[PDB]
Amino acid sequence: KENICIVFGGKSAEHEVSILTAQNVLNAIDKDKYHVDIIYITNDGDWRKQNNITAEIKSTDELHLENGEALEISQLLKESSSGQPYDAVFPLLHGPNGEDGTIQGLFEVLDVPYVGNGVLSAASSMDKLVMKQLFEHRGLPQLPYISFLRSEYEKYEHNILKLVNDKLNYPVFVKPANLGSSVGISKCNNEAELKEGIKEAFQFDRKLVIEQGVNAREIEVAVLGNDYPEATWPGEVVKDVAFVQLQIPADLDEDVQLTLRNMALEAFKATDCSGLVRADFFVTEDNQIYINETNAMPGFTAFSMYPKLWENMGLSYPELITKLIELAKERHQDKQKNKYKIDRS
Amino acid sequence: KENICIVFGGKSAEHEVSILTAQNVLNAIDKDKYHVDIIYITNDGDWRKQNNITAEIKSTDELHLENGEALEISQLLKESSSGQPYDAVFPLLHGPNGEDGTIQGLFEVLDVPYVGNGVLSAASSMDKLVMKQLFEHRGLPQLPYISFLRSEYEKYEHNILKLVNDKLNYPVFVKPANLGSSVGISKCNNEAELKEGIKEAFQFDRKLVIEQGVNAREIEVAVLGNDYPEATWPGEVVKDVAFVQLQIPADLDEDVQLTLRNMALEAFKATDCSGLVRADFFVTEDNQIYINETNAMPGFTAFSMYPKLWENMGLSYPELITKLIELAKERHQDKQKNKYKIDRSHH
Ligand SMILES: Nc1ncnc2c1ncn2[C@@H]1O[C@H](COP(=O)(O)OP(=O)(O)O)[C@@H](O)[C@H]1O
Ligand SMILES: Nc1ncnc2c1ncn2[C@@H]1O[C@H](COP(=O)(O)OP(=O)(O)O)[C@@H](O)[C@H]1O
Ligand SMILES: [Mg+2]
Repeated sequence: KENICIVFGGKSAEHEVSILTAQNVLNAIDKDKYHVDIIYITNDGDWRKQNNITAEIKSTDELHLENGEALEISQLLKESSSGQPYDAVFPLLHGPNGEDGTIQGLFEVLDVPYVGNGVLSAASSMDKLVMKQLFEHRGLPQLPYISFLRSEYEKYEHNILKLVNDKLNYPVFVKPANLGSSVGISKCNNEAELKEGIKEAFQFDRKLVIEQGVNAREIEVAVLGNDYPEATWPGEVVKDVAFVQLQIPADLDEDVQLTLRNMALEAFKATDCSGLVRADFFVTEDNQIYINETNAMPGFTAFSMYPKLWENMGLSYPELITKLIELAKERHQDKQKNKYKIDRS
Repeated sequence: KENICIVFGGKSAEHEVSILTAQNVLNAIDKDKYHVDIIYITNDGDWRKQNNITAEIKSTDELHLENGEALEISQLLKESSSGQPYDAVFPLLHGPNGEDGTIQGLFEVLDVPYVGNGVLSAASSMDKLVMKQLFEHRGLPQLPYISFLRSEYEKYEHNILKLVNDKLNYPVFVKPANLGSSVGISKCNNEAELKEGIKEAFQFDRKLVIEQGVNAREIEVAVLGNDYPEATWPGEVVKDVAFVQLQIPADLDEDVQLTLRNMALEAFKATDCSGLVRADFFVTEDNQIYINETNAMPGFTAFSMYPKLWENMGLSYPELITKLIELAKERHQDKQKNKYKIDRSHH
């Protein structure tokens, strides 16, 4: 029997999705094969541990949450309540406080084997600009964009707006580079607008992307692997306007589907991901494809896109979960073979 | 008065150099400005805290702590000897177990303010391939190079070897992407030597970079700041054979030295550094410039290049230290000041 720990919660108000996912994930683990502990991270940033989940979880009362063992962050986060080192820890708490990448650093320092993206790829995909430079270098098509720091806008305001207006068709989107799923995003149909959208954006962040806008369907691909990743067929959110229901496989040409699969595999490598990523694309009417973002820790509930896409290929939710754990162990072991092989030269 | 923590050691090859640097920093720090605590981390993850340093440490063996404050990592970083949170934690230690950016991660999670680069920047400057992609997008000159993963190498050996000849000129250097200033590196004068190098490196790493060897000088620039960084004049690492000794300022003509100062500033932004970076360049006898690498946590001894290049601009070692601490404060306060603003607006 193996030992697992699910870390969840977080400082965010994406807190409650984090609890739901924890629930789904716990109930899809075969307790006859896995010893599971969980750690909950409060809004205020405290860590609470509950030991040895063995029953099914029918609701949130059954989670102790804030009233677990007040846990000091320590060597012990490596130790399971069976008495044994954790074979894998599963962080289900999106892009924490500071940034994604941070908690993965905590685990690396503590030498705890964890599921998913490591530091570079989790950090790089929380940063919209770096992410875009890596996809460009990998050759992936993307909408036209411009970026700059606050300090650069403070002394080249005329130049920057000329650049926008010259290489970019309104409407454009202003996006803070370092926040996910959030604030400072504004549609700008003209320079007056643009100018205040940037002003708006810079109350929250030091770094912006300005992006040319399109009408597209949003299409998504799940990938799973370490060195030999595999990609799903794509799926989409079922709608008639780009201005919850899901279509898997997405309604698209056979070839557009292959292309998107391959792009997703290339996007995975561009960021040097481990475990998983979800690659999200914009696909226009005449099938022009643009990569929008990769997502290092995507929605992972029972009905989340990322799980449903693997269901399309006969990998059920529990098997997905087991597979992510084996990929976590594989990865931790190759690191230790290298950390050792290194030290002996 | 302000509360500071020096955290030094590691599990690393450079463990003693980390101790040496701790002594350097502890002695230049004005104990009439800062209360100072120290966290020793041995090559066993045996974190040890010692409070309130107010003495001018003579040997580097004083820094081999026999014991820590009993508490766990979390208690040791969230409170200073004085009881309030730290103004600034100064990591003088690489960050072992999957290398740099990790200990920063730790500090972010405990919400502790710290000196030097962030997660993304410390991680990027350790991945030579990602670093190189950011320098390229930014417009900086680089030596011809080819990168690939182990799996690409097992699928397509031939075609890559072909490319190496089609693009590079021997001798080439084979470099692992993710190991630090470490082995697995090699010059390779021919395809048989390249073949072995691929092999040697793949034992330590799953991703490599092959780069055109050059003949050039080793020329380094020191950068300091957050959003409004400044760069020093260059210095040269002086050696009759590349396979210690500094000339500050470097014997280079003026526009060249002007070009490198600005190139350092661009390198700092390509990787989105904070606090400091040391930009390393290759300059040919023909005054041809290529950036080799940036270094997020350069040597920081009293004799090291980075500190010395600041000395040349009139910023002494104690001031330099005081300045990295203030930068670490501004950057923490800035983050937190954005956090509250984000929380505030409810559309
Ligand atoms: N260039 C664009 N064209 C059309 N819609 C966009 C564009 N950029 C962003 N959006 C819309 O805003 C949403 C958020 O942008 P995205 O880049 O996905 O950032 P995040 O999802 O990290 O907040 C997207 O789902 C998309 O519909
Ligand atoms: N392409 C090259 N041509 C000539 N010399 C090189 C080349 N690449 C590396 N070297 C030498 O090897 C040394 C170490 O490698 P470097 O690229 O600086 O990374 P690191 O210090 O992380 O090992 C350098 O000090 C440099 O002088
Ligand atoms: Mg070097």
